[PDB]
Amino acid sequence: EVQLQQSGAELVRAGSSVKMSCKASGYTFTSYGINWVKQRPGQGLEWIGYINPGNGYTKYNEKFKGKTTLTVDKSSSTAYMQLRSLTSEDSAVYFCARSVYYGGSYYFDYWGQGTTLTVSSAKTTPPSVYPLAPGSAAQTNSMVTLGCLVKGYFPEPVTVTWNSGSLSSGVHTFPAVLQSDLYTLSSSVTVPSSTWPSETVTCNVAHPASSTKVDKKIVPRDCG
Amino acid sequence: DIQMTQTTSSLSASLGDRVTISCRASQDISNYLNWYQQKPDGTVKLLIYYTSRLHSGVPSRFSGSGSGTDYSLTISNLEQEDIATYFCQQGNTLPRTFGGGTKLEIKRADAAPTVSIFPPSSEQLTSGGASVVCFLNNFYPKDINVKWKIDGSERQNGVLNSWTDQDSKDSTYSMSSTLTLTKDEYERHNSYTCEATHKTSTSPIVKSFNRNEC
Repeated sequence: EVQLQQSGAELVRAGSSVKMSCKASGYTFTSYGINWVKQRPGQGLEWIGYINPGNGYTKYNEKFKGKTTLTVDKSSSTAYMQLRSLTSEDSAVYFCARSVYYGGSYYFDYWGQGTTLTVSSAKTTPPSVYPLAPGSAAQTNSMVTLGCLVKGYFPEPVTVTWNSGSLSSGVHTFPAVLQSDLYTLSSSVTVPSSTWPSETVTCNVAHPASSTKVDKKIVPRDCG
Repeated sequence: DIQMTQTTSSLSASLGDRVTISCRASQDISNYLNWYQQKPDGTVKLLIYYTSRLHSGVPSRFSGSGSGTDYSLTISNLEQEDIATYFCQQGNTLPRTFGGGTKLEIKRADAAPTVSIFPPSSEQLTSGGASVVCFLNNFYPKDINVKWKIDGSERQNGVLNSWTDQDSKDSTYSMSSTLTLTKDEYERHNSYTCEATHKTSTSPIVKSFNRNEC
């Protein structure tokens, strides 16, 4: 079975370089080219270039030729892509894919899982977990929505639950966004007005990279 | 170089429908067109190459056609596992180029968002920051505009938005909007407003609070 295992996620400071891997198995490495594809949330897919592992021949997209270098290791059936002079524009998911010939054309028949690159000077940082209660002036209804703001953490991921899983319905945990080199996300939970604040409601956010496990309680605000 | 355009970046369809995803090339690519399927988990799979040839292991309900500049991917009797993003790609000239992609979604009845606004937390304020949060939950379709106002006039700096994927159970979408300020700036103003505009009504849904009423 053809397979392409790519290297793990990367966190690198701008202006530095990075070299990610793409190990091939289940086929003759030297008999097929290796292409590299870049994906950023809001563009689609870009073809960086390809390499012929047999002879090491490389063809680059002129957009990426200046900062990109493709190489292979025929002894381990592994292709490498080096990115130099990194900027935030190079934060993306990078795929490798095998190309096959047909009717003079080439097409990508097997892809790797993708390698995430995040260009940032940030270091591992636990989130600040802020409780979101309704405004004191607010008059709630039969259903009351409660929130929890998870702000200033690095890197992904974070795990958020409510009452340690005992509140499953009406939960919306949103994807993270990037502020100044740091991540922020939020989460909502909706419960009957008979449940809160007569009972406790707690968001539990876990951040494995920092070994953090924060439980934050949602209490009614103080008036005035 | 050759530009590949997919005029529809989001496409609605029901299970069992006949879905057609289009793709236009900036010049004749001589049937050198391939189709790829990317799932939400990021994984990518080849479906069709050279316009119409089915890649091994791909169900027969995936069909491809086209010539010259216009091509299309047709998926008969759509199934749940077919809900994904589809990219076309020309292999006629270098550099290889992809289309922007087309993410399918499940049709359902329109639903207005439920809007909730939240002032900054006491904890955060003692840190010198102030974030105002607004949830817009369980709405369909996914197009929606959120607008923030401070003391009655629109604000856009510091606003960061986040959208969920279509819910797997009720097929609705949800959105979070957060307006971040300094403690000092937040305390110089009074009314903070979250306005949601959605096709379910001509009038926005307005949620707001006043600092002087806290």
